[PDB]
Amino acid sequence: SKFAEDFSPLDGDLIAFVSRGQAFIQDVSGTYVLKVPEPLRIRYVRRGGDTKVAFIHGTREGDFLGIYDYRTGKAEKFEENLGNVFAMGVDRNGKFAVVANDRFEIM
Amino acid sequence: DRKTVMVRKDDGKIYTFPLEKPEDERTVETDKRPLVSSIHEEFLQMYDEAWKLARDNYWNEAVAKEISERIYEKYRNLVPLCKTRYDLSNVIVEMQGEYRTSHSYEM
Amino acid sequence: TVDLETGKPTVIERSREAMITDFTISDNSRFIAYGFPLKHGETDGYVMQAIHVYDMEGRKIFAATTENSHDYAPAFDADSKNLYYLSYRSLDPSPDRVVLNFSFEVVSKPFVIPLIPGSPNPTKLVPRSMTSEAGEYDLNDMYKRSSPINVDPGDYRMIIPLESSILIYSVPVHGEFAAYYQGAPEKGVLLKYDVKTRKVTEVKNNLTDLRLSA
Amino acid sequence: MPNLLLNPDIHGDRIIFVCCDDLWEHDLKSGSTRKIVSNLGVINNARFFPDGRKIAIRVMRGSSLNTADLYFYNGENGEIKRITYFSGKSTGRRMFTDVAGFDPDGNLIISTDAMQPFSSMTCLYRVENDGINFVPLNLGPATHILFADGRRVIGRNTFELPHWKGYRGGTRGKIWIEVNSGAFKKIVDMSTHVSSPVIVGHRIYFITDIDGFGQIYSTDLDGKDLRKHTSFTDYYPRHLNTDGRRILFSKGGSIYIFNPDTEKIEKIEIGDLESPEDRIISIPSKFAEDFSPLDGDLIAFVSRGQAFIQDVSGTYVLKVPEPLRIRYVRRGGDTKVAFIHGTREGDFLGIYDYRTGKAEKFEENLGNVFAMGVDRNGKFAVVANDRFEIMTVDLETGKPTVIERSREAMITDFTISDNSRFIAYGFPLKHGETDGYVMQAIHVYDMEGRKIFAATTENSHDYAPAFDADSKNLYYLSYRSLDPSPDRVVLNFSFEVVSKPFVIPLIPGSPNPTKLVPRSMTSEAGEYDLNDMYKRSSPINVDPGDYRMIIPLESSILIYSVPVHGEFAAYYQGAPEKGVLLKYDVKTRKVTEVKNNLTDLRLSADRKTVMVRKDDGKIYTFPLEKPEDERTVETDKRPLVSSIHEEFLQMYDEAWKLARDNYWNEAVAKEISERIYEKYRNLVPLCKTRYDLSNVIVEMQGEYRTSHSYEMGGTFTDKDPFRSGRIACDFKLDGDHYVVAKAYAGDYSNEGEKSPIFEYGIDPTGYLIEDIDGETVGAGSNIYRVLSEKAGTSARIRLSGKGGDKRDLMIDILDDDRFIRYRSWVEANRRYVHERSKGTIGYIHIPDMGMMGLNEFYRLFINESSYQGLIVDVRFNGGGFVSQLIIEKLMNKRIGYDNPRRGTLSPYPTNSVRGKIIAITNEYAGSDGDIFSFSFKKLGLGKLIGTRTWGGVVGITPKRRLIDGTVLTQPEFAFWFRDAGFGVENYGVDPDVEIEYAPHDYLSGKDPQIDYAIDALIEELRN
Amino acid sequence: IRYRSWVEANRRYVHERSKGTIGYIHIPDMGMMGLNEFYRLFINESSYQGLIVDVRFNGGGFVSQLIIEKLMNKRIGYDNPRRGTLSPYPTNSVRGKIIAITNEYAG
Amino acid sequence: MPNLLLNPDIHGDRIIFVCCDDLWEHDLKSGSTRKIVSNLGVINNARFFPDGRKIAIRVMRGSSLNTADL
Amino acid sequence: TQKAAAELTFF
Amino acid sequence: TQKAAAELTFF
Repeated sequence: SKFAEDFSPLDGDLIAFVSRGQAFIQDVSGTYVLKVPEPLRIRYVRRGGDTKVAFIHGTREGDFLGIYDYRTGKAEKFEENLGNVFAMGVDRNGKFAVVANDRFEIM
Repeated sequence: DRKTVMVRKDDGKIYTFPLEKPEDERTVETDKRPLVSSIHEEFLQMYDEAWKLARDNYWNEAVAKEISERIYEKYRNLVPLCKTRYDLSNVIVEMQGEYRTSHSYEM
Repeated sequence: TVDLETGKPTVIERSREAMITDFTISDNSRFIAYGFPLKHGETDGYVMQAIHVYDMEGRKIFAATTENSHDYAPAFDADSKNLYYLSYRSLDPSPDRVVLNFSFEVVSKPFVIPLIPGSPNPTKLVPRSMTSEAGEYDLNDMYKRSSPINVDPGDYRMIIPLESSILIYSVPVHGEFAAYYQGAPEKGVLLKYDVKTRKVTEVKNNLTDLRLSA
Repeated sequence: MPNLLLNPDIHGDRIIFVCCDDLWEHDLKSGSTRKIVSNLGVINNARFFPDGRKIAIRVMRGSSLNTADLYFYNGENGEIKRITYFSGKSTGRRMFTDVAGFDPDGNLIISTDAMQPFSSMTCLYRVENDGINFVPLNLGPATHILFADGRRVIGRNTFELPHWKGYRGGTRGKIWIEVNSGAFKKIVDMSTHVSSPVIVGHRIYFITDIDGFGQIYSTDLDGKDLRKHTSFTDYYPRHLNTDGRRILFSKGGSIYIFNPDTEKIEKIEIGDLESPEDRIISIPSKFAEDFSPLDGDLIAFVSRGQAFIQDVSGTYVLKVPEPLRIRYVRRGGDTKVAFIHGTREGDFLGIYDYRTGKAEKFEENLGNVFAMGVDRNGKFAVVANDRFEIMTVDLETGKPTVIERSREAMITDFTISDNSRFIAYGFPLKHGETDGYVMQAIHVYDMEGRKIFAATTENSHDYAPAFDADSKNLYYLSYRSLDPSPDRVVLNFSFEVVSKPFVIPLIPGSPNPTKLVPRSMTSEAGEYDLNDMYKRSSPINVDPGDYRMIIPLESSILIYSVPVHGEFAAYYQGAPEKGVLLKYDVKTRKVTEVKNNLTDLRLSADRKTVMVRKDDGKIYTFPLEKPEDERTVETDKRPLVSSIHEEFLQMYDEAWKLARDNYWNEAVAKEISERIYEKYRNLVPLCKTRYDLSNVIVEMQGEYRTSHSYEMGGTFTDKDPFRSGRIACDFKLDGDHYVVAKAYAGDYSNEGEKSPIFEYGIDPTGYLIEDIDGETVGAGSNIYRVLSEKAGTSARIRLSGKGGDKRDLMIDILDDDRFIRYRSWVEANRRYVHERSKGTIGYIHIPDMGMMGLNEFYRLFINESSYQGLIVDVRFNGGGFVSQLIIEKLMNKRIGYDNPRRGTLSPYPTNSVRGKIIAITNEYAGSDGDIFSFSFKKLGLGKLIGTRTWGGVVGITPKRRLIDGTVLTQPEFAFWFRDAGFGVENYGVDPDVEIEYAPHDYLSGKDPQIDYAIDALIEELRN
Repeated sequence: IRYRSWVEANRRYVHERSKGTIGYIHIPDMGMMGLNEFYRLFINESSYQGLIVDVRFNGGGFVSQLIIEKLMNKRIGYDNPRRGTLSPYPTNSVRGKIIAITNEYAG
Repeated sequence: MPNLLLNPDIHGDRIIFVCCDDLWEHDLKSGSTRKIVSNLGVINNARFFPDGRKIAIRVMRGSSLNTADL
Repeated sequence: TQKAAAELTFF
Repeated sequence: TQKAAAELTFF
């Protein structure tokens, strides 16, 4: 909680939140917790589907879009650099995401 | 699905309630499990981010190109000697001084 | 079981200690769960009771629970996926206020058993995305999968599993004098256990008996 | 200002020792001293590795040092690192989970009960990959392990015992030595306790007080050729350690060196090392005690020996201007408060006016006060002490005046009428001197006429007296409403709800007010007459329950009620008793709940304000008129301010005073106390930490050379306790993966008796743990640590079994799993006995003589009592007090049967054993465990098998805590056996047949005690 | 009321005739009432030199075994306190000799 | 794994400096180094008194070192 | 009626 | 604290 940032509600009454560069999928009580399997600097996490979540992973080179399925455990991570991301959203149908960066672009 | 509402109140705590019965809100507990990390992995990550921000946001892009590349390694070599946050501070601020400009703070 | 069509009775099992009057039938008519009185030794001073389950298909009897204490009041959930029941296994003593003594007054607790291995205790609220169920019926070693439900120990006489809640009949600790010399009935109360909030509430008091619709 | 130095170790010219809970190293060559490791928590032991580079360290955490784990220190780079995540349970007397020694190859070997069902089962483990893997040595329980000429030397229970000097009980330290690469032989087993063993050359040096005082001795590797090397007389020596050439040890707070080749001993010079800030800040709520409501909505409360008058918000606070040790504070008037001030000489009554600031303090000693009250008119106070006296103290002068004295117990339950004329109180009494029950009758004292009247008869327990505001009727409670409640498991009955309120009109001819007798039909208007008032007593029509207080109001009566509940949580977890405040309407006779989750309640002088404490530990306040408008009493807005040294002196003196006042033998207490005071007081000024004071206080407690002298609770650190992640499984590092070596389970159907993995329908045994919560565990990842960080939650565990058998489950990660291991053990022994006796013998284990013992005994008793034979294993029995209740069951002789038309025979009595009984006990069974043991033989219930028991049979009943929460115990009740006197104390109970459980027995995986038990009964069962 | 009066009368009588050296307990039946009465007096009459257990008119029931168990307790120890009086071990044991009284109305 | 050393002061052959927010003293003569004060919070400055016996220390507290005292 | 209505043998 | 907080001797 001391370093918590970004708190988002998922399907099935689950919660996602970022803290100290890490991300977690949990029940409201915080009894059942899953850490997203991705190295340091997750900036954002967002509902991507029934049991999927898209996230933004930041490195020295920049920000990248990633996806994680907490049911199966799989977690691919695109390599296309999005620049410095400051906002992110996914469509209700899990087809695409929308991203804003410091280049003043929406995509 | 517009059915669940998640909020944060002035007490800093996070809550969740059904849009149908806002009287039935629950407190999102996140501190049941400890957050686990590596001092040196974070220190490297933080230094790089600080260094990247200093470069990406400096008012003068040309200047930022030379200053940044010319001070990266120099100050990075001290990061592994840091064992406390105050240690990292000494390193990060000194690299911030390299811009010889005002308003380079660490709060 | 007595075939209501013909009348032919068919013995499932016979206890050699006491009557098998505590039983229930699942909604799909496939299984029959009942308390089976037993003793470890012939001259044993205590009669134990384990819950048994009879599968009409395969016509085999399985052990829902171990035979070390008193298990009773079996009840299936409407979906016929979990077997709920009660036990006096939660040993914890209560002090006597007059004599140096202790007895087991509030040691009754409910338990559940999922009929499909790999399926968790429904009242534990384990996120569905995190559980890989979708199995099939397997009553083997089902007593190993047994799990309790997070309800304060008391003196329960019945458990009724419902959709998002569970009804429980509770009997407050009381003296036996009136019942022993004046036929005074035992007073119970009907409790409701919300599976989601895990909060208990009183639904009806001054009860002495309860029956439930089909 | 020198420091207290202790628990040293040596290697060459370097010597490490403990000072202010931190680790220090001292160089004999240069005389330099430095702190090499700190801020880890309280360190009580440090051990040099062979090379003298790394250092194994045992550190404790949790405000009361309730938890512990081991760390490594690499003096080369100064690296620190936690090695064990067992979070071992520890206590002052039993500081388990430590360094046991080092093997020839230089590997660390630890002693820990962390994976055992019993705390005394501190088994030996070889540490690997720095905690990644642990290899059991299978040599049974052991405190120290040494190596001489490829021969393993085992030290059992060889830790120090400063709290019990001259101990000669069955658990006394003993030494064993290997004689044939597996064969072991006991070589040092003296009359007294042997501790801190070490080997220099071909001799074992240890400590013992066989001669009356601690001295160093030694013998060859055969236990022969005993020799005394020291002649100390000031302070016992402790903690022997060596490097192979010289021996190091501490004494009276200093470090000494003993050269075996010279027999020369010298004190190492260290001098001042660290003197921290004397003035400390504390959270008042953490040590809060006694909370009372005053006029003007003010609150008074005691904390850490200090007192304060404040508003509920805690914004306006006044400290009472009185030196340390205020025990109680009580409303004495508009702006006045009476208090009890405690000193070394005793307790005294004091008064303080918070408006004017004045604060006189009487000099009349009241003894040890345990209760205090002031009359509504601020004229006098009422006080109870440990002399069993009840008295009034003139608040004007200070002259105490004894009203009455009981000869059984303290008179702490009393009340004063509003007109200050009468005093009603419970008076404990017995019909006979050796009566097993103490009765209690209410007495009333009339200030006019100064005579005592009997409010009630003396046949039961009457309490909680309370006058109505008009002072016309006396209300009180009683356990006289006998009605039995049935036991749900065992054929038994007890009195659970037999409490009922009663009243007594002070004016004869006047009726019970709650009876609502029409006034026109009653001819009252009489005068006070307390004669034969117990004959006019009358009950109030309220259902029987368990009531703790009755408060008569105008048209209603408040009653505090406690629902029937188990005692396990309160017995082993300090769980408070939950009550509820009820309201009885006199007119409608209807009862209702006014407030629940209460744990304590106090009422204002004008009966208008209610102050309570709830199960959350917080204090609240509400008007009796609108209980819905309660406020939380805030006390932590202001820091508590004190002086370490002033408190340390105060605490030491109190500890010393209690030890003297409560020792069972007064004569002995007189000599022992006076002879040890100054000696241990001189070390107090060297103490800078709580743990320092502990070392001093326990040592002075040992001076009584009696059992049950403990030190519990207290605040030693502000470090969070160590956590441990458990799933009731044993992991084995095979290759680069962890494999579940064992999956523990007791009764699959009970609650909390198996690994949480079983709920998913699979036995984890043999599976490989791929990872936990996405993190790979194995060769390069300490599974103990990963689990440590998930304790208390569910984590996704990936498992792999036979073939492509892969599972992905959310597993509950327990904070502890001792009970699961325990029940697993019991069911294993139970299965074993049934198989070896071919189904002819039962088995029952009793872990302690407390609530847990009562649970386990019946848990199996109801199914194992009807075999031809029965084994009652009481090994490791922690004691308590229910041994008599169990012995009673075992004593039942079966003399009849019941023949039914259908069914089987019913034995009579129902709770009788069918055949031969055999008891098993060991040196880890003690106290009530000693009593049960002695009893079994004395009543001839059967043969007793095993090894002599602990030997501590002088019981305790603490009734005071130090200003810091610490609870000290004093052996106050000496058990006397007919035809043995007090003999069992400091000796124990010898078994009929002695059956040692040697180290080679453990190596062969065989339980000789249980085998003999079985074989023996089998032989007895041939008739 | 008549019953308890009778019991207290016999109890006073026994104390006076034995000069305070003998206790008295009556058991009306072996049901709940019997358990009440037995303990009601047992807790105060068990520590005399002798004890009379009057079971005349005892209406039967089933708790005879639970009572016999109490009377079977043999006192083999004592507890010595710093202050107060001795405590017998077992607590529920009779101190001295026991004598039972029965008639044709006990069944 | 060397440490970051900073904010030093000297007096004769003894030299005090900061390492890991804690105060250390180093003796040029023997080459020995030891921690002489710790667990006070973050120390950023230490100054020897004239006599070289007492030492004035500035230490910071508050998660963000927002406060300080001597 | 209930699941704890004890039925022991009376004498 | 309460009027039934039993205080027996522990061994």
